[PDB]
Amino acid sequence: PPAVPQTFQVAHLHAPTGSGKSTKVPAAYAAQGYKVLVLNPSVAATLGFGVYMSKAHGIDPNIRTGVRAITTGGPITYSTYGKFLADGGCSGGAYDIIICDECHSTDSTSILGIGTVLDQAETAGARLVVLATATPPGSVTVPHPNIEEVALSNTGEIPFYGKAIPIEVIRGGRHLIFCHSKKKCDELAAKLSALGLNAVAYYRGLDVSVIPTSGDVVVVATDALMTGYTGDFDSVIDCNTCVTQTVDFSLDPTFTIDTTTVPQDAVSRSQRRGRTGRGRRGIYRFVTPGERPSGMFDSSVLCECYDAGCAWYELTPAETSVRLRAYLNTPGLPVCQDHLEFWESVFTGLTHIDAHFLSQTKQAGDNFPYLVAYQATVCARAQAPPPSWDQMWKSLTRLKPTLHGPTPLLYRLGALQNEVTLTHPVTKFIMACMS
Amino acid sequence: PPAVPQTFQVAHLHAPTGSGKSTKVPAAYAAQGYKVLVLNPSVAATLGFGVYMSKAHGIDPNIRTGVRAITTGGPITYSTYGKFLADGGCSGGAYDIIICDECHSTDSTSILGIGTVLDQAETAGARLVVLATATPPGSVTVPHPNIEEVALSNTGEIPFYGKAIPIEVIRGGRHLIFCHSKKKCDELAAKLSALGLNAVAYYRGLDVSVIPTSGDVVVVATDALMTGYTGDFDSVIDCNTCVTQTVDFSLDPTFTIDTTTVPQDAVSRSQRRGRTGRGRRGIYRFVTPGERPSGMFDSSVLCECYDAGCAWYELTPAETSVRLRAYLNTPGLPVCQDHLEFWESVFTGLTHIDAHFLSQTKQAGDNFPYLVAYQATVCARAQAPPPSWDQMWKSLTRLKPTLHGPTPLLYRLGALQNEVTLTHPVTKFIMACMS
Repeated sequence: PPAVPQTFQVAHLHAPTGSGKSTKVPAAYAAQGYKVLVLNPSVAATLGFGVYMSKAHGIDPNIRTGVRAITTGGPITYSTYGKFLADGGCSGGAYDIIICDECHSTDSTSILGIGTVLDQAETAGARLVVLATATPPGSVTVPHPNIEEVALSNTGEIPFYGKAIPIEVIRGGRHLIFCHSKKKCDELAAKLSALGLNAVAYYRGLDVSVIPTSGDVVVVATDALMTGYTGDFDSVIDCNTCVTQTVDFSLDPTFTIDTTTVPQDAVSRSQRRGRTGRGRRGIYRFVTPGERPSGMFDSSVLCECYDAGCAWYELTPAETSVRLRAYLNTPGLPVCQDHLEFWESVFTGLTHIDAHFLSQTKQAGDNFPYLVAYQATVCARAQAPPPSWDQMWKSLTRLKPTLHGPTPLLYRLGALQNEVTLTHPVTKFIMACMS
Repeated sequence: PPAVPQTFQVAHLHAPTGSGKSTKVPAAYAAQGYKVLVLNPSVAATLGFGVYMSKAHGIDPNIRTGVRAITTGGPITYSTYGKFLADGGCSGGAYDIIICDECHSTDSTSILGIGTVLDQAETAGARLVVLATATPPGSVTVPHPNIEEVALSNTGEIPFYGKAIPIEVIRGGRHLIFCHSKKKCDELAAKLSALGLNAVAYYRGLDVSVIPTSGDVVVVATDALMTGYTGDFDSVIDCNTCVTQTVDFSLDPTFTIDTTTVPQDAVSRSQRRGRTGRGRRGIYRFVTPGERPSGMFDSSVLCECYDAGCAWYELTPAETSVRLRAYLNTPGLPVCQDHLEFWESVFTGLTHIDAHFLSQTKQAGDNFPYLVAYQATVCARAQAPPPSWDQMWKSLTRLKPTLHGPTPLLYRLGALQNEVTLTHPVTKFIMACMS
């Protein structure tokens, strides 16, 4: 375990999940006289750390999540990145060590949360910052000893993502097919069922009950099937793609943030293939050979950080920018395009949001409550209608009649159905930010 | 992979389960021109090998189990040890290589099946015999990176096998306690439930449904909980014992074969502890520190081999003895006391069994159909009653009224309730065999 410098250092730590990096390492530091803060992306994990420490080691840590903060007075504190951020980052002289667990995490809260530690830790009196992860950036899918990988060809009856699955390969036994969209699943399952196979689609919503615990079955699922479920699969056929939130600078008039099918990750190909080979030999068929390493993320994620600093943490775009610059400036972490100045300038021209609309979108929990609450604000002041009436724009429901005219489009979040103008003063500010 | 000698050799092979030792190794041998026979203890595994080979490699092996034998003409044949034995062992010039998979298996059929290959393989024209296993004899439980081991003390409220479980350690979260007997489970669960915990007993019979997939729960199970079930356990408390079939030369009048609680195995302690530490850090509490290595078996298992040669395979005790002597004479396999001459002599004096009683016990599928069918034979001829009326002695049901007198005890298989004599001519033959 990295030693505490006399001044301040940023160390990396790569160890398996559950091997002690988030419990026993911190317990040893404490035994040394240090006050330790361990940050993690999930509340279940965090809560889980507190259960282990006190029953295996007799240590009752302070546990801080967005629901409650539990303080016992222990020199170790487990917190969520979001709670950490909500708590305003580093508090002078509180900790000597700060372990940023799952530092490879590409969700906005982890990124901003880590950029924050990096930026504020030394000033706060911290002598050591640990970047702990079991999935280092740039990781690739490596060969698996219990699994045979066979490339799908164009030879097969069932067509599948440009390639084809020969029927004999799935008629008989328990197989799992990974489709990128719930509709694809519905389409393939009905196609296989039609052909004579026991085929069931699965995704977010249904219950695992839908999968027979035994008997030949051909599951056609999305990543909604937790890698923990798994029911004796002789093979796994992967489409090798997934849908992700992406930003497009489409100049229509500004940028677009939507969900798009993108080539899969080393972490995705490994997790999907990982459902075979347990207890016996498995088979993995794919459409394309691995290519994308882990640890890369979309600029739209940077947009999410500014939105979150604006909507939840009381940070001006410049403050967010410094926190994020510290992250982008620390090596060994996931990477993205350097779009800081751009997103900063944008959020900067988004003045005078309606705090009632903002308070509304936050509470609903959907993505980009700021950008959503801000398009609504612009819509109301112009008695214009929202881009559409998707539940995304429901903060503007109580006034649909009041609203008429084209929509004054600032940017495109998801799909638009109403007519639109691109002359609003703010649409132009952002257009001017574009590039 | 071991190379085929010009004459004949016995090689060992230690590789993980599913790593290719039972599929890809054989596929390479075949590609070399060899005819390969792969023997395995389970029909599911065997059938499983045939599914993999043909869908991953295009090889349709001959698959032989006790239900049916499927022949395609492939140079690879997967068979069960029992079917192999039923088939009469090695057939001259059939195979060049014979892989005895799961060679560490201590069930009678595996042992006799392997002793048979060893004894007959070279004569049959086989140039190589492979002893493949992923659990080599003498194996010990090694430290686990994701699991913390904490020894139970005498301090705790809940008493447990001479030691004690402190309640705080299991009140809250998901725990699993391994009890050695279904009644122990019933007793502890009711004890914990009484104390205020969500505690459910589990064993052979009930349905896993009885375990809540979520919520604090304290499962008190026996090894009936397949290591595949596992439902997010923060800890595992192991009693460190198990019940096993053992022979006792109790001289009352002869020997006794019963189920008895014996210190656990390295394979048992590893499998039980293995239910924590998945996806996170686990805790394992035990009553005693590991001690018994894998690969040792009871002499009663040798009795089972003679019984099986007598009841199923048409082998005289001397023939069984030579097959078993080959096994006991090959190093790198599980071990037992050298009790060959003893069990041979015994089964040797068991002449003229009633083939109707024998045919009856075989069909029922219980243990020692020969020894059971032989005590019955002795009982009927003496119009005496069976040791008891446990379903064990049901071949003698259709005549309970006809039967009266003390039971003429040859040996004790399980429990006896009827009165008994020890003067029968065969009881004495066996007494004379004793030592």
